[PDB]
Amino acid sequence: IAKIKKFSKTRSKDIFDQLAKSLAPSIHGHDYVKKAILCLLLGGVERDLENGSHIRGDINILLIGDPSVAKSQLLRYVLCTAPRAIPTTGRGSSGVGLTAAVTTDQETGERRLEAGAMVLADRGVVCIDEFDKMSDMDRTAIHEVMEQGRVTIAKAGIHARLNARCSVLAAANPVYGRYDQYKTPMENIGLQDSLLSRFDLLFIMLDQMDPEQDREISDHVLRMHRYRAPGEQDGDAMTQIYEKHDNLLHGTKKKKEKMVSAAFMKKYIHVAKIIKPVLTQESATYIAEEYSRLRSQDSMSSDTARTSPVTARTLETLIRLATAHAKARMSKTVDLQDAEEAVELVQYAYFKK
Amino acid sequence: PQEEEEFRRLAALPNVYEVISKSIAPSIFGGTDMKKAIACLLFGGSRKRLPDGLTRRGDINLLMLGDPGTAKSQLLKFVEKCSPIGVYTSGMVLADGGVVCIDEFDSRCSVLAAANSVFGRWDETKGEDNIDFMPTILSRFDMIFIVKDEHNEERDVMLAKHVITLHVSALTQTQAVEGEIDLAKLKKFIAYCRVKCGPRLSAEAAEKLKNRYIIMRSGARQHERDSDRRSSIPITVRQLEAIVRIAEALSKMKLQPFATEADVEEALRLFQVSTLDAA
Repeated sequence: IAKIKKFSKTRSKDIFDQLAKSLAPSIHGHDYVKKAILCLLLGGVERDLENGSHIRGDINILLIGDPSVAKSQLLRYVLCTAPRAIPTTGRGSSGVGLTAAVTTDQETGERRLEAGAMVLADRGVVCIDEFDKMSDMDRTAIHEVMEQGRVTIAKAGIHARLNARCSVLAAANPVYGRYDQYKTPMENIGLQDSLLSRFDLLFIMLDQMDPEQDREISDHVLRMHRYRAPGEQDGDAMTQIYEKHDNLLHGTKKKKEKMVSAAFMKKYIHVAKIIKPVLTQESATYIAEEYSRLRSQDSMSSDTARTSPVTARTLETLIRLATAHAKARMSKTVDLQDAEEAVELVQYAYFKK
Repeated sequence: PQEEEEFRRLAALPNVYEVISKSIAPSIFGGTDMKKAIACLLFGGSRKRLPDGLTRRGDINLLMLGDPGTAKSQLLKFVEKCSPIGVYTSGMVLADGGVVCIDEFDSRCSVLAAANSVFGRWDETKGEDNIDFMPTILSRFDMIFIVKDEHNEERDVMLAKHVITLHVSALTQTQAVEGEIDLAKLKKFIAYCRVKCGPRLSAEAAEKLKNRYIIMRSGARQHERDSDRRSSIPITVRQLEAIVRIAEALSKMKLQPFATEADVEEALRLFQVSTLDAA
């Protein structure tokens, strides 16, 4: 408790930068993806009104890119770190697996409800690899969960409603196998407008073979490969806030900075998720003006194209990302930079040249 | 127990590689590089686990492209016969650590695939667009070989003479040409080598392969940029892993605990001759 408070007070604005930086040392680059994963771990705020209407507080992110850009590694890492993480591949689980079903018990003759994949994963993370291979029917089934976080089931003799408030990670490959630079993102993604709109963030990853980028990636992979766990004999077959520095894991250049330990990061994430932020009036007008600029950017798009349509859900996405960023640092109110970070994320994700 | 001494004596020779290569389909004329690749595929690499729980493939996958009549099905049948575990398909669970041969390409299993040209016969002038498989599925294969009907009058005469000699002397005698190993003995030797031990690379060989991989990636970049066209056979870290596996298999063939630079050089030469010529 004391260590968490000391780290929060000393590192005031550096919490969100450091947690994203120290999210996955084994994976190089993709700072925006790490920030989005951190926002998912922090989560939004679920609001219930007097009339009983429910507003979703979860975020949906879809990752599309070329093969071998360390996407499955991120999914596996999130599965390991998340408390309630369930992996469901594209064709591994159908609508029956994802959505709870009704089975008639022969012993008593009554009908009982058996929970589906999403029903069990309440307030958790669901990772879906090869989402492009998934059929449209499963997408429509997942649409209800992504919209209202609930599943309605009605079979003669019984009817009930189950909660499905969950966040989803999806990784998919382009229709052509490799992302086409010349062709528009709409053709490469090959998904319906409703599915993209229900998704909150879209990330496109490119395997740019720059000499420096290739050299850095190769050096990082080679350093990780040559690393061996201490205390183990060579050739044998088989909590501090800052992690102990290693000559191979970190490097001589990275001696100036240290990475956060996994256990302390998990405890801080849990404490932050407990925290309930409150939106301020100053940020509301700024967010509204930026949303109006985003909607009016159609005449200012220049030669850049849009990956996803901008709808009313984007404003809710902006508010939810601001709430997650406010959860990143222990506070009570929403500041200007809190919304600016979300706006920068939206600018990076939505527009591509 | 005596077969242990026999295998140790056989593997201690300086010419085990050549004997094994000659033992792979002595009936088929030519294809020495293909026979060596088939042999090292049969020996295979070694799988390694990690503390994080991730696993890396210890099996090699190969792809063959060529005109009909290049004796591909015969090679697949010979591989299926020689391997301790072998499955032959026309295009996985029952095979564990064995070799699966797939014809008409258009779970710890090694994959050996054969396929035909898109137009039926290879077109040299057109270059690319002769392969229908997407780059994503092509990247899984460690090496890709291209065979063309090299029409030489003297080569046709030699091929006919070899076929007729096999036909005539086949019923008369069934003996090894020059120290060829019997099928059962080779099978048992391969099984013993796979069961006994698996080698690992060294630091100097690692650095050499690192430099060669960087140079090859830069050259592939330059070729793609100059050609102004996307190559159907990209080069990634999986190619480096495949070369590492081939070098380990070459070291495994000699039962040495540590791989040498010669194995890495031979693996690099084979990878060049296959992929770079294919690409």
